[PDB]
Amino acid sequence: RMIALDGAQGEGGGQILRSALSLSMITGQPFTITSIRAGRAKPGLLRQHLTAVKAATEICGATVEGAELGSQRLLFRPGTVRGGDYRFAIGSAGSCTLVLQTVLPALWFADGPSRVEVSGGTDNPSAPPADFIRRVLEPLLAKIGIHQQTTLLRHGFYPAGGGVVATEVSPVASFNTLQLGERGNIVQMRGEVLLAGVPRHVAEREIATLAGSFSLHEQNIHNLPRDQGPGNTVSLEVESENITERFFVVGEKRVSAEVVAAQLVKEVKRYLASTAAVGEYLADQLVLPMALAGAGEFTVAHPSSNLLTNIAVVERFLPVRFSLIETDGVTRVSIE
Ligand SMILES: Nc1ncnc2c1ncn2[C@@H]1O[C@H](COP(=O)(O)OP(=O)(O)OP(=O)(O)O)[C@@H](O)[C@H]1O
Ligand SMILES: [Mn+2]
Repeated sequence: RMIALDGAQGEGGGQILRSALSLSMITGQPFTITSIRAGRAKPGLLRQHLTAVKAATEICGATVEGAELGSQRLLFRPGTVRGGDYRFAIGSAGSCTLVLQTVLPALWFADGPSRVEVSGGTDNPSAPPADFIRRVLEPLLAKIGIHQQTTLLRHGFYPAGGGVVATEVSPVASFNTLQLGERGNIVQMRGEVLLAGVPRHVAEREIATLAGSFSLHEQNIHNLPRDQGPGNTVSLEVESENITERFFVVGEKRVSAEVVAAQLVKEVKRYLASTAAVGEYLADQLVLPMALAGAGEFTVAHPSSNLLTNIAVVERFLPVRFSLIETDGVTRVSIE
């Protein structure tokens, strides 16, 4: 028919559009969306979102109205999804991985394998880093029966970009059921700093803060050429018995090293203070995979707007339904 979506849903960001594109491509169901990111400083499609739309259009031969920078309304009628070897350029420090997030789910259903390469930003503070996709999400996707492998080829920091991320994907042969309960005991914590055009002592100070609070099985410092930067990220990977999670912060010019690491330690203790298996962000990224699988569940401490938006969009496009039940400060998200 036609699914009409309100871009103001939830936190009114690009997530509704990315999820709609994936599900539209997969199901063949057309959608219209209005008020796209209408309440933002730079409203409508930014280069990240336009590149997502262009990639979706190209992969499935879509009929489209409104794909242009700044547009707040899109109409998208998908055609047949084709596997293949694709390359896209954002042309800004917009998130490579969010473009990949948009089109990879459609490729889980093509006849043969695909590869998608996107150039743009790689360490955006409000997007999943390539290492998160590779080390946290993808191992879970594998348990669901979805096989994709993401590799960061080059870093590209804000505002220059020029980073490159690629993902190899194979069509799903069979889906499996993944049920995540409590997080389980800690097995290993691993701290990591990335540096580009930033003095090496910044990294040591950042790690020292992390180690003061946590027993670290690893302390890693990665130095890159100065053209990939100026950039700085601090990450903590938490391996528990039942799951691995990963949290990260991005240093800024007028914020110091010791406090950059401090807000990471804060975010991480927030995760550990709950028994929830999955963190805030991973939760919204498991909704579509489990929905397409027809089964699955996980626990999360505080269901976010993006999580709830993703569930709502899924339910408009697919016959699946989600249950959300809270037990003692932890919400179990499950397919009915
Ligand atoms: N620190 C993080 N680690 C892993 N994934 C993240 C992290 N931060 C955000 N994400 C993921 O990136 C996506 C964010 O989409 P969202 O709509 O929030 O875009 P945004 O970058 O905040 O900009 P806008 O909301 O203005 O479009 C969600 O899937 C979210 O889970
Ligand atoms: Mn957002």
